[PDB]
Amino acid sequence: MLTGVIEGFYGRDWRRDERATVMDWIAAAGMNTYIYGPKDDVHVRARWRVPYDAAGLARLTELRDAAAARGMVFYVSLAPCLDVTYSDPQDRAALLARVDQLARAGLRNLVLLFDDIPSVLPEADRHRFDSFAEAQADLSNMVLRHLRGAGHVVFCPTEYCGRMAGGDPRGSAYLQRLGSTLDPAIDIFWTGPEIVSEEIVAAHLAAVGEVLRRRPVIWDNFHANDYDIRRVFAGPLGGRSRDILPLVAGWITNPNNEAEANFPAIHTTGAYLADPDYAPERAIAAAVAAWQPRFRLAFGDGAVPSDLVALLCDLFWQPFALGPETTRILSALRAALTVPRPDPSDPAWRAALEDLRDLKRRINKLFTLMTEIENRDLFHTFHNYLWEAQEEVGHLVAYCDWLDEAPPPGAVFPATNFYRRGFGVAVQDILQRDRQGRYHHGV
Amino acid sequence: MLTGVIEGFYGRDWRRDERATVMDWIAAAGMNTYIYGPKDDVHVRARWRVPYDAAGLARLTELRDAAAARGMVFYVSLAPCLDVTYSDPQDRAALLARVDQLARAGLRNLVLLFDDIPSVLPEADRHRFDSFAEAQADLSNMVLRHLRGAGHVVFCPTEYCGRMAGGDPRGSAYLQRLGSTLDPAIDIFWTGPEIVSEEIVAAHLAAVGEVLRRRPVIWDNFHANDYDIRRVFAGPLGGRSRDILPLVAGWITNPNNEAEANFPAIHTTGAYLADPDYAPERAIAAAVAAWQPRFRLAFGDGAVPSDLVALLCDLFWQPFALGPETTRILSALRAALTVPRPDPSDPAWRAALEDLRDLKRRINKLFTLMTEIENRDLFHTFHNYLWEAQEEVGHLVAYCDWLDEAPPPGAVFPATNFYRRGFGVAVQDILQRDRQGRYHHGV
Ligand SMILES: [Cl-]
Ligand SMILES: [Cl-]
Repeated sequence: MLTGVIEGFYGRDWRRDERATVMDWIAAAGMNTYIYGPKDDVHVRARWRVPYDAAGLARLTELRDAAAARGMVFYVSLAPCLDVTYSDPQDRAALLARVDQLARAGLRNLVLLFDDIPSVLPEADRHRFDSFAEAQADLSNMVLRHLRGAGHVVFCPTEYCGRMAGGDPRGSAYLQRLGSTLDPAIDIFWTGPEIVSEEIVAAHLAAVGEVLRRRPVIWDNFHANDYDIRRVFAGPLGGRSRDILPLVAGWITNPNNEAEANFPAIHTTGAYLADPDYAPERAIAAAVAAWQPRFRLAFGDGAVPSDLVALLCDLFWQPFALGPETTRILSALRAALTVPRPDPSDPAWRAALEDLRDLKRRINKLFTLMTEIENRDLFHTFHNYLWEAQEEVGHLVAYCDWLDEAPPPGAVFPATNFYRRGFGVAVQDILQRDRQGRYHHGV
Repeated sequence: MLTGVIEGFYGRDWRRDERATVMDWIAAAGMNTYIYGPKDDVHVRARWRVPYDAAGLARLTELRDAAAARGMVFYVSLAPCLDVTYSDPQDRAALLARVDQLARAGLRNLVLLFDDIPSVLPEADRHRFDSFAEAQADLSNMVLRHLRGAGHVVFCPTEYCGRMAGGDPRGSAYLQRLGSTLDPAIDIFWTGPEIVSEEIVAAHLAAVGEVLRRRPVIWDNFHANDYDIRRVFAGPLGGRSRDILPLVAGWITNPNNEAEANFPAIHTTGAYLADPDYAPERAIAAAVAAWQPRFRLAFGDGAVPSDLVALLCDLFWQPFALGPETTRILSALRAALTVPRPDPSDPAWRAALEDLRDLKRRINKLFTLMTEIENRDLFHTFHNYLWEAQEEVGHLVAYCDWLDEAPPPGAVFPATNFYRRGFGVAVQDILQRDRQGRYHHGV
């Protein structure tokens, strides 16, 4: 089974030391694959016809050797999809020359990406190929046949999730033609019913396997989506049962473009793949214990305490869920805010308010400690998210402190995809602002 | 400030390796004192007039040297209270000979215990001393004066908690006389308003200091009471604010007679004494992280996972509280058991029941893993408590599984100090048994 990480994002690519770090994490998680395809690298996609110069090729061979030393197979990406004429001898030759340059260097493991195509097939292709599917498969088979039995090919389809495929993937003309034309030795990426899938279920993957005529390699965007750079997810992998593993040929985690964000994603995904009894809250506890040394404070032996690293995960948990600890604190608050004016002597209101004030104290401590850690990149990764978390809990405690002083009914607080969730969203959910500018809690 | 542990319990005394282990823990917690007084040692109390033989004395000198190497001061106990004639030249001489034997050996730090006395003063004393207080103080001053400025004395009073002193400690004739007769250089132990105090508060300790005419050394029985061997507390120190520390002269933790039970007691007490921001749930998280290596599994590198060590603490938390995680799980169950027949489709009942089944799974895993650890004494310490926890959660899940199958109203489940709390008690609290033998949940 092919398992690991794809470096495929926009923005700065990873430094050599960052790539080493992430590879160590992949190896320790019991995974076995690193795929290289950064948007930073002009050769992968934007100018895919242009072979690497001598130095670039050498950078790739050294990465391979670095992954090999760790027990990992190294793949190189090629994305000849934006402006290819699939039948054109010159374009076919250009793709084969890319493949040949890599293969001769001993880079024989390739990913061919077709996720961004024109609306209509080029009329140079239309009499020879009946579809994009037929065209992409022929071009990819050509690559496979060139490698002469040494090397492996993974294909990223144009329709790579259920919504793009039209719902039921068996209903897609593209996928139907792809499954019957693409050589069986070529693997195919799949992200689930959506680009970022809340759940990936057995029945769904059975349908995918039917139409692809093979089990897919999962390309999981749960922790990161190349086209959503405003989010960080440090919680455990969730929404995928162990019972789907006999239905897949691999598991490739899409990483956050910030290297340091990815520790729990990789650690818990590793646990999911290896352990029959995987349970997300137990897995995240294990990841917090292993992650904590990276939180060493500058100029000392101490580190951010475990309880506060666990809070970091809880606050920035999953795309469709706040972490369990902060969810319960906010839910107990909602349940005491069923009345317009909470009774300050009420035990339930009092309990809910103390756990909120305590949550603010712990966020404030975590925020301050993070500014003081030795690993400055880890600090930068979480700073703005923690800044916003701090401001939001600040506003909510201020609001509830005001309700606790028992204001008159008429007084107002003095100023200064729907499955998706987060701390910021959950706070505003409770503390709303009406058309007049007035904060309230939905009476 | 005098801080650390007193080995004063009944049953087997600690082995040499056990004493070393506990001393390491005391040193790492930033504490500085070890007090030796086991019930096993016939010389301490039962036959207090009898000096040690050569070998016993040497065992004590080696313990001192062992504590010294770790940055700890070693004390020896003497309890000449059960059958002493305070005025008797022979008994005075016998006590001074004990003190002299220890002092000459370089054991100059003594605890004098008066916690178990006759109902009435001996009539040989009654004309010369007006009270037990006056008598005990004279005898203790004598010990102090014998040490000639090198050495320190701590006094355990007959009335050592507020209930024994009659409520307000300033109201006690014994304490009033003790405070004005006992040399000011002698410290005095105090356990709080009760033998095992739920809270120790500032106002209370201000009163104690008034009548004792000195700040007391706290003898805290929070985690263990020599006369309650059916209990284990692996949660954090709670119920004592940092604001009481300027009101005390010391902090001596009473340990569980099982050495391995004491890791979190000592770790969190250390944190309480050192950190202005002490918070019990954060402290217990730190203790779980430091404790976990002791849970290495036999024949391997792995250990019991952190989440399950944390569960061990949560289940066996404090004398007046179940841990927070299990408290919430049981409280959500109570709130869904407000009806005689829970509706199986009800979301609230469903959530409560799944968290209970999950709690059973995790207890079962913890129980089994504990049987497999390398440190067999750690296993023995918790085995019977975990056995009972497992049986109790077993019965409760069985009961709730039966309610989930929606039985008719009339059907019955087929068989097979009030602040105090525990997992077992909390479970029976919910799942009761009426005068006919029928289990129910208080409709
Ligand atoms: Cl810690
Ligand atoms: Cl762990």
